Amino acid sequence: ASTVKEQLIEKLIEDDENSQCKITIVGTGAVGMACAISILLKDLADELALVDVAEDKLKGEMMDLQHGSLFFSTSKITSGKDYSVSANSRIVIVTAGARQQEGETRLALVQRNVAIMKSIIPAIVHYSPDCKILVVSNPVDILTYIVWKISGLPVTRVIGSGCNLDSARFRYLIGEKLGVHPTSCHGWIIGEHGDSSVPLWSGVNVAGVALKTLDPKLGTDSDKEHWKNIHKQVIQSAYEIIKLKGYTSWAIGLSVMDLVGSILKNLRRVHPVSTMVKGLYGIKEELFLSIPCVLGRNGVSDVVKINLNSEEEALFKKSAETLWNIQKDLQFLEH
Amino acid sequence: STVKEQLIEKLIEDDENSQCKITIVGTGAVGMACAISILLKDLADELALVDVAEDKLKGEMMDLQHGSLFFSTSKITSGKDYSVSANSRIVIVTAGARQQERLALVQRNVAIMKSIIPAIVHYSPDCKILVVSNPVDILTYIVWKISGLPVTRVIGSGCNLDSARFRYLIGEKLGVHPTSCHGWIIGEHGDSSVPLWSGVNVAGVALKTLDPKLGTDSDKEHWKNIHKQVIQSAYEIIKLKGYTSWAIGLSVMDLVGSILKNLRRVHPVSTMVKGLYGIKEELFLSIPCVLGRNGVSDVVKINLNSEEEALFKKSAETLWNIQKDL
Amino acid sequence: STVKEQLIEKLIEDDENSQCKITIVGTGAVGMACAISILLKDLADELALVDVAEDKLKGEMMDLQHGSLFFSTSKITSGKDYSVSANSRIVIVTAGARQQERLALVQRNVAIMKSIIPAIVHYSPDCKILVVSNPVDILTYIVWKISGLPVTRVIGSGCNLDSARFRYLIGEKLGVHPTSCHGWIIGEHGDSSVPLWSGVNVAGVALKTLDPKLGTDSDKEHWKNIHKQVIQSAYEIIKLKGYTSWAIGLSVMDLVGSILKNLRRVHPVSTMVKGLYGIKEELFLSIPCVLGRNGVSDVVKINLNSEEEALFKKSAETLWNIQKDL
Amino acid sequence: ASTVKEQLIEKLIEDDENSQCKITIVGTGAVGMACAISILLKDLADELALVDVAEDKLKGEMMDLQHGSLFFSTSKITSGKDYSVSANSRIVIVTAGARQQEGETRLALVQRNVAIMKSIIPAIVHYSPDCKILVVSNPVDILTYIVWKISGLPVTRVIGSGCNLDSARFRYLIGEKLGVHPTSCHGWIIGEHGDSSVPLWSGVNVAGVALKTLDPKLGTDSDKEHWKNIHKQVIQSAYEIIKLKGYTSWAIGLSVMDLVGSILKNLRRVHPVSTMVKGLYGIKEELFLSIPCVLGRNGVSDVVKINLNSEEEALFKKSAETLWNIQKDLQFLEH
Ligand SMILES: NC(=O)c1ccc[n+]([C@@H]2O[C@H](COP(=O)([O-])OP(=O)(O)OC[C@H]3O[C@@H](n4cnc5c(N)ncnc54)[C@H](O)[C@@H]3O)[C@@H](O)[C@H]2O)c1
Ligand SMILES: NC(=O)c1ccc[n+]([C@@H]2O[C@H](COP(=O)([O-])OP(=O)(O)OC[C@H]3O[C@@H](n4cnc5c(N)ncnc54)[C@H](O)[C@@H]3O)[C@@H](O)[C@H]2O)c1
Ligand SMILES: NC(=O)c1ccc[n+]([C@@H]2O[C@H](COP(=O)([O-])OP(=O)(O)OC[C@H]3O[C@@H](n4cnc5c(N)ncnc54)[C@H](O)[C@@H]3O)[C@@H](O)[C@H]2O)c1
Ligand SMILES: NC(=O)c1ccc[n+]([C@@H]2O[C@H](COP(=O)([O-])OP(=O)(O)OC[C@H]3O[C@@H](n4cnc5c(N)ncnc54)[C@H](O)[C@@H]3O)[C@@H](O)[C@H]2O)c1
Ligand SMILES: CCNC(=O)C(=O)O
Ligand SMILES: CCNC(=O)C(=O)O
Ligand SMILES: CCNC(=O)C(=O)O
Ligand SMILES: CCNC(=O)C(=O)O
Repeated sequence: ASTVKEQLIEKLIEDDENSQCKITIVGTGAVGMACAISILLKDLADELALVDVAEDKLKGEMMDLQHGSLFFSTSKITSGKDYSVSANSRIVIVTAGARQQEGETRLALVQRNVAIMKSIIPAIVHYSPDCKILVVSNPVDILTYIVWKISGLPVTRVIGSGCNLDSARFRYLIGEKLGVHPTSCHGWIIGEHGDSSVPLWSGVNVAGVALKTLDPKLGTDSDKEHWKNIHKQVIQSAYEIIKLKGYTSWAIGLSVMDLVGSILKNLRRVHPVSTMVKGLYGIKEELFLSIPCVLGRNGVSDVVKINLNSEEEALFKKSAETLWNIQKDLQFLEH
Repeated sequence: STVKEQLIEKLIEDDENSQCKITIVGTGAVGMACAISILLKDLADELALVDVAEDKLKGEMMDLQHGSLFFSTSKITSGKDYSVSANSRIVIVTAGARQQERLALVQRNVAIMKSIIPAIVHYSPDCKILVVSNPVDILTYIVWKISGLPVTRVIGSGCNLDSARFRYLIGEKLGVHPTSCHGWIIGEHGDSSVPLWSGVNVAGVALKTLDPKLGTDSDKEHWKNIHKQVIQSAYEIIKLKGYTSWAIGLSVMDLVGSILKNLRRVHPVSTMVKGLYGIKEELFLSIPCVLGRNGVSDVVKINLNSEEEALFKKSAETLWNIQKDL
Repeated sequence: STVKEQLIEKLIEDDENSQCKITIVGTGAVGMACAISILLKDLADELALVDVAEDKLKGEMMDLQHGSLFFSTSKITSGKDYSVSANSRIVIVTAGARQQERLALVQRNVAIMKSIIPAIVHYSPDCKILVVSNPVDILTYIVWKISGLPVTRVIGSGCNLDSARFRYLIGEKLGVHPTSCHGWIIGEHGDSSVPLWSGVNVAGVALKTLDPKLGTDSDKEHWKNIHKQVIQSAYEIIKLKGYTSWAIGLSVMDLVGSILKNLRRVHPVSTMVKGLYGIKEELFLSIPCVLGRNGVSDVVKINLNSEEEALFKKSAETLWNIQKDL
Repeated sequence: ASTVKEQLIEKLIEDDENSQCKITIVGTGAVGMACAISILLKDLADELALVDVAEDKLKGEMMDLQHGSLFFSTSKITSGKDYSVSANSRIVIVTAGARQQEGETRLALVQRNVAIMKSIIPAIVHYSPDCKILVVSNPVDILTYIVWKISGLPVTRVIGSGCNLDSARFRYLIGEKLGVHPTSCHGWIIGEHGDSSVPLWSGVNVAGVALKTLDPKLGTDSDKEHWKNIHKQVIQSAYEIIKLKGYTSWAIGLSVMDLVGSILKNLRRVHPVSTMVKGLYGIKEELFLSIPCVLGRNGVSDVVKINLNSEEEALFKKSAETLWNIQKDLQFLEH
């Protein structure tokens, strides 16, 4: 009855601070905050927690987000170097690490980001046992495997951002060619995210009309329309953005926001994300690559068995062998 | 081997543990107004509908499900048995007969609460119950005593809608969006609602500061008719259209959002006010409460002035004497 | 001096040039289902309602305006005179009697179009007209000839809703969200709709690839009953609830979004198909069109197979012979 | 009948490329793209055009946004150094320039950003004559004046982002103190954006309850609750974010997104933005400061006459004199 808060507000219950739709982002770099602002403007999280080892930059990014509290609906934004703020997250998004491509890349950086996951995954899983881990850092297909091993979590709950973006890039350029919104051009990229992704031209379609129906040479070099160069631009428009601005952040953030929605809302949408493919498309080793997956509140609940044709399945398996030896290429350093 | 078997390899058994479920009880005008508003704001992972009119309930539910491709709610269910309402975070009660705040009809809707509230709480023990049916301040009290739940988790839609009307009419008079015109209606949802001209303001400027007879009959601008309209707009609508659906659906959707997202926003909703403004009995009336994931976590203590407190305490007793008649 | 005069200094005269206005004609079940769906997706700066039922029209409009504080549309207006519909970018026609695709009732709704479409186009010369009333493929043609507008700017809601049902039922059978199950219904909105099992697919996998008798009576899985349901779901709903409102409102809101935001998405909507699939006369039927800020800017040329083309051309003639009867 | 597009799509009309809700952002730095991603995830624009003089960074930021096309609804994203892409914008957002505070700041940077506006405003106004210009670059109250003079546009159509963010910061910290969502704490900052802003404690309230009603010493030093230090933190939490992360981007972007919504949707909401205040609160010179303004499709249609008390009006007028001489401090360099 002396202070303003006491005079104006009668507390009836002690407020809960155990959110029930909570998101932690680990790594508040370009990709991390792109994820953050996108998750915030779509109101996909009750509480958003941020983790990083740059204690100063982490505190600054969090305050900047907080000062926008009036303009979105996430009611609690927190941060800290100790993973206790991670506690009881529905989804933990891992964005930490150096910037690099996949497949053909220097092991020093591949191993550096592997070291980062060894540091964080044990804690992340301790404080959020029932969470799904959504791996974004690159090489994404390899770190998702690494995380899954360290975490000891079910394979269904450890997911790589994979080719969700690749397919979005794919659908954007198809749309430009045809003059149609990407939401209406349908086309799938699978396998490795980045340099050696596999386009499945058999399925590229509009309104159910296979495009290779209209152009039997779609995706071959013989094609006089040069549709295959779309796939090469899918791959290299990424490289080009890095050249021109130095990194990629905006589209991946939207891609993560796409996946986070499907998981939390339990939509059971199909997305090309990285899951473990042993026992699928003739794969007999334990490795992670992108295939079409049904995504729900429990992570990957089902997967789609696209019947790959001989050319597609060959590249898929080649890429699978690539990652396999690189997964083997970290084990031999961790003697 | 089926298409599904050949197309889709099951990896885990999909859960029916909806982490953000909502049930609406009574799929009438107000019920499905709430339903569609909740659906287009993606505030629920699962939406369950319950009614005694089996045929209407199934038609409503199917009509909603056919629109699944245009919203994000993944599961819509219906049923006369309250098992389908299990594990809702919020149950919105809109069942009843169209009414106001004669007693034959008040008991008619009290009969309904006595038969639904037990099964509702049984299947969703941690839920919040948002009472919309009228008399809302009465039935919220009835529902609370039936449920045996904490007082902070039974909430009447109350004067959220009253205040939304109050601000719309203040906005038209001033030429400003209702969001930027602030004003409060508390007490009864209905004919004895209490306007707080004390705090009616734009940009922090108390309006009565600029016209000190604001809200009196003396007033030359006659702002007190905006309150008369707050009350008579509802009656007018009911004469012209037959009922009220859209605004109250929106008001419910507003409250549901503060609760589920635990925003801790202040809304004028019906809670039990024993201990405030010299209220000595157990009755529910709208006052400014802080809404979060547990319902009312805090209430605001507005120091009602000479005349405001009078009608609030009158508004209060009107109800208390309607309640005691069993 | 008033509160407004003392509070607010006018700097310019506020314009009534709504740059994103929408009119709904016919504030019935379907009319106001469209209305609330448009309002909660913030697709219109101004929403205008027109009807012959003055009293209902004013009650509906007021009930919407009282919710102004919960959505972003700044102005809601009504009126029996079509002047209030002036300068809409889209006019959605939902007026008429509940019907199907007897002729006494078809002429009944044609009587309506003849009396509204002239005033509509007069006041909104650059608008798109989205026809929802049934028979939709018929009335879209009627409206087009009355309006004198380009064919690309008169559009029937058509089989957007049909296809949304098609995908919902394919999704329940497979356990996948309707957005990820792709399938197309074209031709008549109603009983003679044509399913294109050719292109029904998930993740690009043609479903008939996995079960080559997909969509036949021979089929052991009996997928052809999902199409029967697409048609009979509507009838079922009408028997149980009395009418259909929510899904079609959502489908209209989907189309309105592609148009206003000029997204160039492909929807199966009713356009005039003279020249395609050997259609020789002027009739409207649903096929995949690209929707943008001018309505239909492009149409997709699906090479209908042996049997599909047959029923589409049959579906087509059914209508042409209903039209010629004045 | 040979190519896929010809075979699959029959063009009936030539597609329009004259958007009718278009936004140009000038300056694709931290603030510019924060604005961009926020405008995109709220679907406030049919078309979004980007302008900058860093041709490479501009091209990269635009492609990155484009690759997310599948996840939002803005159907055309464009960029270019030539202001023809600005053409027929409803709103042009100016985010270009060096980073600096207001009032007490080095003239070399104030003049540098003044030079930038001289370069762009003539073109911007040539290609979008009926547009509103929303000025974000700092010092914001001075550049908004500068822009308005150069543009020759009506005063109602040239708006500074001003204290919309300041008030959001203000409402966020009030909310923390009281444990209430900022949307429900109401409190206004006006005048200079940044170092010398004026808090109006007379109006700070919850549910219509003035807080100084409950604490007559609210906002004085004598206050045992030290509510005034909230205002000092409003001011210096900005400084602190710059120290910790190097700049501010996220909250201002959300603040601009707030204002863009009110303008395009013609909401007629009241926001504290910078308009020209000559003839208001005793001001007799031509200068720009933030007061509560009604914002609609035509810019500032009305303004609110808060009756400032003697202490408030004194600081408002002092700050007004500050900007006045600095507006005079650029004229004497532009001999
Ligand atoms: N999957 C995709 O499609 C995709 C797309 C773009 C980028 N990425 C990638 O993911 C990463 C992010 O790129 P950025 O541009 O955001 O990087 P960035 O340099 O901007 O910073 C990311 C953060 O990682 C943090 N970090 C390092 N060790 C940590 C630890 N032990 N705990 C917590 N945080 C730690 C750093 O402090 C740093 O702030 C890169 O590997 C990049 O290649 C992937
Ligand atoms: N608080 C407010 O601001 C506000 C505003 C408007 C209306 N309302 C009111 O709330 C209610 C809704 O009115 P309506 O317009 O929806 O009426 P309505 O007749 O259209 O439908 C209400 C439904 O309740 C159902 N019902 C009755 N007993 C039931 C039971 N035991 N279990 C399940 N369902 C049952 C009926 O089958 C009916 O469909 C009325 O009491 C009305 O006065 C309140
Ligand atoms: N295309 C589809 O997918 C689809 C789906 C469902 C229903 N519909 C249909 O569209 C219409 C809507 O049905 P409802 O359920 O809305 O019926 P309803 O009776 O509830 O209301 C329709 C309104 O039209 C009005 N009206 C009649 N003549 C008018 C005129 N000259 N000017 C203005 N208003 C006029 C009436 O006053 C009435 O309120 C029906 O024809 C129905 O069959 C189409
Ligand atoms: N009003 C507020 O509340 C507020 C808040 C934060 C920052 N800001 C400010 O606004 C600016 C943006 O800060 P940043 O962090 O985004 O800067 P930044 O360094 O990230 O880059 C902004 C862009 O300005 C561009 N530019 C320079 N000359 C140009 C010209 N002639 N035409 C087009 N573009 C040109 C540059 O190329 C640069 O990319 C700074 O002045 C900063 O202080 C204001
Ligand atoms: C740097 C690795 N990431 C990419 O190449 C991408 O943006 O897809
Ligand atoms: C049934 C009574 N309802 C009302 O008065 C209202 O809609 O506010
Ligand atoms: C009035 C007929 N309507 C329908 O069949 C439908 O709703 O699809
Ligand atoms: C650098 C100038 N801008 C600020 O201080 C702010 O973020 O308000």
